Amino acid sequence: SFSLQKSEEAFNAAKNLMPGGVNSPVRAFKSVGGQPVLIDSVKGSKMWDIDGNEYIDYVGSWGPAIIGHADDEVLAALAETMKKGTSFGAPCLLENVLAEMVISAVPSIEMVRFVNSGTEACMGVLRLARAFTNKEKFIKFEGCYHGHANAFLVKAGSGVATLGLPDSPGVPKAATSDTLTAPYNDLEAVEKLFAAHKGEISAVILEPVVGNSGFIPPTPEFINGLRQLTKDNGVLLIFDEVMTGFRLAYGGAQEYFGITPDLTTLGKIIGGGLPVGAYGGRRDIMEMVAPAGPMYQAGTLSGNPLAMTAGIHTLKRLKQAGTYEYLDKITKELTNGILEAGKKTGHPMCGGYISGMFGFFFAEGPVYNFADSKKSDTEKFGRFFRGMLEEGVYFAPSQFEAGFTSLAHTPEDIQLTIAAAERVLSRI
Amino acid sequence: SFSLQKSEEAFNAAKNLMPGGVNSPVRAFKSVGGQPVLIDSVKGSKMWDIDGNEYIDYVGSWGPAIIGHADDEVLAALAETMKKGTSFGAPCLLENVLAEMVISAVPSIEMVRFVNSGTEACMGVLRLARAFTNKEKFIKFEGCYHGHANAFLVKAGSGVATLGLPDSPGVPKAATSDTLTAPYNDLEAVEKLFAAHKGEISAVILEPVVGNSGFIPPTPEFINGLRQLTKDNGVLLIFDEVMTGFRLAYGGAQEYFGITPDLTTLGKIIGGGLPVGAYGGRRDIMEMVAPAGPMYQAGTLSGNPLAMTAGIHTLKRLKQAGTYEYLDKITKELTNGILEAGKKTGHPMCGGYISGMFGFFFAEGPVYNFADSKKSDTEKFGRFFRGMLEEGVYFAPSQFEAGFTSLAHTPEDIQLTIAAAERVLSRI
Ligand SMILES: Cc1ncc(COP(=O)(O)O)c(CN)c1O
Ligand SMILES: Cc1ncc(COP(=O)(O)O)c(CN)c1O
Repeated sequence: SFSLQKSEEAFNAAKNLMPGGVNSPVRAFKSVGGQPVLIDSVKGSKMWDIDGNEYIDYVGSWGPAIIGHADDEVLAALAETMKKGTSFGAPCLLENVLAEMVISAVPSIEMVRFVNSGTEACMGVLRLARAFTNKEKFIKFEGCYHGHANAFLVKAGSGVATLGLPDSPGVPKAATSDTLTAPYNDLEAVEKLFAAHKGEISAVILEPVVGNSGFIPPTPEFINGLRQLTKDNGVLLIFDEVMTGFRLAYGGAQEYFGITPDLTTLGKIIGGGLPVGAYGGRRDIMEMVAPAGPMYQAGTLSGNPLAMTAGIHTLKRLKQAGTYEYLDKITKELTNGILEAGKKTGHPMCGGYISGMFGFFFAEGPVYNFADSKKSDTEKFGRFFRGMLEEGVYFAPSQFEAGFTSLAHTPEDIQLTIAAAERVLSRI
Repeated sequence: SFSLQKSEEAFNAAKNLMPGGVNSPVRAFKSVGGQPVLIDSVKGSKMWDIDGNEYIDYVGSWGPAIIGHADDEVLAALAETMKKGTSFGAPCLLENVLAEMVISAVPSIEMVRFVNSGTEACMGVLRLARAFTNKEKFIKFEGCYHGHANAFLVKAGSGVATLGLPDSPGVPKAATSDTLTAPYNDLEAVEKLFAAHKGEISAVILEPVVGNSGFIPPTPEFINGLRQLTKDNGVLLIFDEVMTGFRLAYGGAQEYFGITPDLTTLGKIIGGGLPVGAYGGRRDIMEMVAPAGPMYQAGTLSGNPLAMTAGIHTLKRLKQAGTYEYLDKITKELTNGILEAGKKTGHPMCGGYISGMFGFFFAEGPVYNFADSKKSDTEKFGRFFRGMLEEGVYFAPSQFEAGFTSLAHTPEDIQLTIAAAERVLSRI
């Protein structure tokens, strides 16, 4: 009897109010049939839509909800804090507290600047790297996402890796002209870029595990190679940990892999469900940021007390013993259970997980890069995704997004999910 | 005795955690003596610091607090909404509600996209204008502020006889090369740019009343001229109403002046004290925004239900009869009271106001542009600012920021503020 009738009505109205009916493109479900699920509420590992359907959720609002949606302690903290005002536009003690917690948690971060989104964090960190090195070019990887600042919106493909051409209309060629690209997991391509642009490269930036082209982890050779190559040449290494931060380990991907970058961006989890980003790193670099130094970046709502409170209480929960070990346990079971279901029902699949982050592809694999991920059978993914909705499971509405587990997911949530997957896979 | 003991200790600690001890440059008080006031709470028109000092606040968290800080109805709405979760990462009904309200309120907006800051809104609107027109250049005015995207960080004087130059390290030369500039209130300079760059200009963007170089209103000739000139040449007119929106009138400066732009950015008031921005305008233009069209912009926390709720209830209050008439009454009295106090005490001053936005300069004036504003006696401003703190009044900690009133400011507040101003002015 599964119905999305109320979502259908409200989304039809939305399309005449907002472009494509949404405030972010993935939300429009275009690759999975075009009927988004409008959300009424979330709690723990569950989401309820406006039709009243319940789902075991593996999106976690794209990463923030690692301790569970609408956590009671976080809500109580927000309720108390808001009595004193939600925005100050001036320093407050909560900013000191969250800053101290982040510096303690994340290996590379000795000093930190809070902003309102991952997009802002990545803008700031790029400007900072360019300012510190007095160099304009940088390297990013095809398939990585660093928000929508113009410099990141660069076209990749045959014959254009060194050209910095725009990947979207409205982005002038000049804006992307200092952006170089290489394939993820291709150290040799990066070596070639270094050789052809001696003295011009400020930084290499990467998602230390790709989550925005599906789940794609780095090979040890690649990620160590980047650390060595950058260090040997006085180039900065930047980890975009907006998604991996506080999710792969308390100290993020840099702790998980034991590789320490020069600068790090954060977001999502550090806002505890409110809009917050950050960039931080080596103190000598961070001292270039205004008003300590000449590099300009500013925000009105940055460091607001609600966001700080939510972040503080989220990190306090995560810092407790056994957190990441629990995520590993349930996510290993989930990932291997889904892949085994695919094997049993005759569908080529591959995938993997680290702590609370996972993904699977309808492809033989292995998947090492963006190009590999494009081998995925997206028609089949769509059938799987829609079938799972009907069975009460909500995965990311795209083959090209990672999935997320939370501390509120139980072993039973996982078992019910695997069972549903087996049923759906047996039918598609 | 006026004591900032606890603020001094906490700010010293902050300087070892965040660059310059702050999350936005103006907060460090560098132009007014360097000892920021750390905030404990805000309510109505008042702020209390961590040392227990009370102030009548004319900053309003830089614009969001137009109905008063910590409004009971807004807080009650947040308390109810948060029970259902603070972030969904997917569409919800509250997004439809705020979108409808914004479309109704703002003349130019037929379709709207929500984002997490004014910086993001201005990035998006510029990319959109460039995409729609298929042209790369745009015009910005000296003294206007549109957030910190690279294209806007252009050095004073550049972008006229030489390509736009970086105003900050870390901004590549190429990034500002498509930015043209002119003095505010200089229509002739804009006409010259149009004639010199035929087929190359996407848009003119401006604060329709400047608030980021002090308070500087447009002359009728300038703003009327811009609307006709853009129309005549197929160039988009963009109003950055992040600060003026919902403050000069329910429909912002465009309503107040009766001049309808093609695109508008919003922020601040629209989030009711939470991080929210938006860009919107003519439907045919907005249909280019992904996923309706090819122009890329995205955001994880965009349209989150907490921020939507806060905006909805803030706008609901503003829509009540008498709002802007009240703001006009108290702000006229405030502004003229301060200017009269300056005259009586022998200090050259000039200033002005519209509705809930005002400013004064320690300069003879009149001030028509950025260059004029820079004739201000900033040493005297600092003395005035610090003296007023001790009298229990908190103005913006800069000569180059506008001031803000709210529905919670009362004739009592205004009377007390003017009396304090005369006491301080008679002594500095
Ligand atoms: C790795 C990465 N970087 C940056 C961003 C941008 O963050 P936001 O959406 O908050 O702007 C995201 C969110 N998609 C992300 O996952
Ligand atoms: C006119 C204008 N435009 C854009 C911005 C940038 O907004 P945010 O600080 O939210 O990024 C500001 C700061 N209030 C502003 O005043």
